[PDB]
Amino acid sequence: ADQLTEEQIAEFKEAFSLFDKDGDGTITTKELGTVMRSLGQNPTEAELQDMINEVDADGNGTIDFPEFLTMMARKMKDTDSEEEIREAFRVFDKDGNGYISAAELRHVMTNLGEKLTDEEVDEMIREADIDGDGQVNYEEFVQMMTAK
Ligand SMILES: [Ca+2]
Ligand SMILES: [Ca+2]
Ligand SMILES: [Ca+2]
Ligand SMILES: [Ca+2]
Repeated sequence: ADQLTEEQIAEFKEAFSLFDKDGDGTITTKELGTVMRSLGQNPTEAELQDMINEVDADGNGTIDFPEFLTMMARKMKDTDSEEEIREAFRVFDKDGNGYISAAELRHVMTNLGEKLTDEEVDEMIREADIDGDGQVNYEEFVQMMTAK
């Protein structure tokens, strides 16, 4: 939390929900793998376990919200962060026009079993929509995933 802006924190609150499949309040190594693979990533089992252990501050084997924020902050500094962020953007920009629309955001959420509401989709876009065109372009997506 001490490394992120209030907007990033807001976005990640929703992202935490995407990773928490069963919705038990914590993210497991398995859930992390499934969701990351769905978001254009391809981490090995050892890399997933390291990701968890590195920010699992209370050593309970799972990741809660505060620990998740730490994971996201560190992720933004990965040596291959640019590539990872590009691959994630690709997953959202289904029609490849360079913009993530509300329809495309709803599609990713629904594919991830995440129930949604228009108000929720509007807020997610609003938090990253710098030029205010109602969509999230690559530059805006990168900014949201940039450590400040
Ligand atoms: Ca869970
Ligand atoms: Ca933990
Ligand atoms: Ca698009
Ligand atoms: Ca925009």
